[PDB]
Amino acid sequence: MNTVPFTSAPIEVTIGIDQYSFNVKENQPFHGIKDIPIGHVHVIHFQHADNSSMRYGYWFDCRMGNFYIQYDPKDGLYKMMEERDGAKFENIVHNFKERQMMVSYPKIDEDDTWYNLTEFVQMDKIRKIVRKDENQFSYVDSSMTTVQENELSDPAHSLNYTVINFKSREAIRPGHEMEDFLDKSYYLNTVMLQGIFKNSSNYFGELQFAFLNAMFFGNYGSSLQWHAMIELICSSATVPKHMLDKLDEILYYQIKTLPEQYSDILLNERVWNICLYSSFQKNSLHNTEKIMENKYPELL
Amino acid sequence: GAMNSSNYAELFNNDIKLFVDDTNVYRVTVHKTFEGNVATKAINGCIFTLNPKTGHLFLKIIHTSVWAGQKRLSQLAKWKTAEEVSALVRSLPKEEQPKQIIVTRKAMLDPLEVHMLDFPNIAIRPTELRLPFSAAMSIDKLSDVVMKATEPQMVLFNIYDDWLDRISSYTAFSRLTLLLRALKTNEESAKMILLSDPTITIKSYHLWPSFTDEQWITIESQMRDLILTEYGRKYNV
Ligand SMILES: CSc1nc(N)nc(-c2csc(C)n2)n1
Repeated sequence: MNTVPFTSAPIEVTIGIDQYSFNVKENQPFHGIKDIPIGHVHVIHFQHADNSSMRYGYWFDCRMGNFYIQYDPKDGLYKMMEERDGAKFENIVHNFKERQMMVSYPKIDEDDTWYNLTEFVQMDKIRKIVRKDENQFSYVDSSMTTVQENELSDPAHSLNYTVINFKSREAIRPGHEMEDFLDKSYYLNTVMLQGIFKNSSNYFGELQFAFLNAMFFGNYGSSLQWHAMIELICSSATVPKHMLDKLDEILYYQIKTLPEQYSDILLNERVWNICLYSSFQKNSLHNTEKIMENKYPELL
Repeated sequence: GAMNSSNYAELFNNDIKLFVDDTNVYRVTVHKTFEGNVATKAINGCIFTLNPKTGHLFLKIIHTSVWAGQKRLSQLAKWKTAEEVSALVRSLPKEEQPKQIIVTRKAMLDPLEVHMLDFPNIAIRPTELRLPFSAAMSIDKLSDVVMKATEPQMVLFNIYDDWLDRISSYTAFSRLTLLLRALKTNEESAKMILLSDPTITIKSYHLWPSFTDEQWITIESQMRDLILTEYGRKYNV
C-alpha cells in the first residue's frame, strides 16, 4: 500500500483520489492519503472551495517514486513533487500515520471500479500526451486544450492525444471514398490499431485516459477524444470480437461511474445513438446498451 | 457557409463557383412485375453542374450501366455525383477550378467534401435557396442528350444561350430560375408559353427560343402569372 503525504492544507479544498473525494477545511490538520493500492495508476485532484473553476490534478504511479503534495502560495495551488530522499520520505510518512493525520484510500474489497476504469492506462504513455519529462507524474486541468483543438494555443500545456479525423486523407483511401467513409474498418484496423496503437489494449489505454480527464476535470477536448475513439469503432463493420466485448465492458463501467447530473454535458447524443441503434455495432454492446437505457433513457 | 437570400449577389462576383445539383442523377420508373410486386427500372440521369456567372453547364450524363449490381443506389448516387464533380475539377486547369462549390442538397456535403480532400482550398457550401434545377430535364435538348446516351458522357452547354450579350449574369440567372420554377410547377403550361409562337425559333446551338428584349418581357410576366396561379390552384386562393 502506498502513501501520498501532504506538507499541509492551507486552503479549503475538495480533494479527490481516483473516484473518492473528501472535504478539507482551511488549515485543518490534514497530512495526506494512505493505503493507496499499488499496481494501478492514480489521480489526485483538487477543487478549491473558493474557485470551483479550474479542477486540476496529477496522474501518478506509486511505483515510479515517492510523491507528496505541497501547497504553493505564489502559484496558488497544490503541487505534486517527488522526494528522492527515500529515507526522509519514510520517516515523514511514518510520523503522520502514527499521528493518524491521514485519510485511508477507502477501497471496498468487492469493488473493481477503479481497475475496470484504468485496466490499460500505462503511465509512461500518459507522459507522451501530457509532455513534461522532468516529472514522473502528469498535471491536467479543466482548461487544457488538445493538439487537434490547436489546429482548428500553447503546445507545452497541450494534451497530445492521437489525432482522429474522419474527413482526412489519413482516414480515406483514394478510390474508396464512399467505402472508407461509411465503413471505417480500414482507418481503425490498419491506420490506427496496426499503425499507431500496435494493439487494442493501447487503443483502450488512451480511450480510458480520455474519459477520466473528461469526467474528473470536465476537460472538453478529452470528452471529444473519448467520443471520437468510440465513434471510430462503432462506425467500423469489421472489428475483432474481443475488442467489441472488451469495449462493452469498458463503456459499461464509464457510464456506470459518471455522475447522474453530469450526463447532459459529457455524453454526445449523436455518437451514442449511432453506437447503440444505427451503426454496425448496434447489436454488439449489450451491457453498455442496457445500462444506458436504464440510467439515461432521456439522451436517446 | 450557407447561401441564402442575403448573400445572393456573391454568385455574380468574379470568384469561380459552381452549383451542383444531384436530383436527376438516379432516376427510375416504378412498375408492376408479373407476380404483382413492384419493381424499379432505372433510366439515364445527369449531374447538373452550373457556373452561375458564365452560364457554362457541365452536364455529366449518368448512364444506367453505372448502377448494375450495386445496392443502396440512392446513397451511391450522391457519392457518384461527388466522384464526377471531383474528376471534373481535376480536369480543369488550376486557373479554371472553382473556389466554391454550392450543393443544392445538404446530403451532398459529406460526399463531396470527402471527394475533395485533395482541394482543401475549395469551399463546399450548402444553400437555403429552393432552386428549381430539378426541372433541368424539362429542357428538351438536355433531356434528349441524356435519354439518347449509350455510355457515360459529358456534354457542355451554355444554359443562357447568348443572353449575356445583352443582360447581366444577375438578370440571366433570374430569368433562368423563373423559367425553371415554372417548368417545375406546370410543365405543360410552361412549355406552351415558351413555344406558342412558331415564328420564334430555337437556334441549333441554343436551348431556349430567340426572343427579342420585349418578347422576353412578355414571356417573363407570363411565367410569373403561371407560378402565382398554380400556387392558387394548389392552396385554393
Ligand atoms: C493512457 S494513454 C495510452 N495508454 C496506452 N496503453 N497506450 C497508449 C498509446 C497511444 S499510441 C500507443 C502506441 N500507445 N496511450
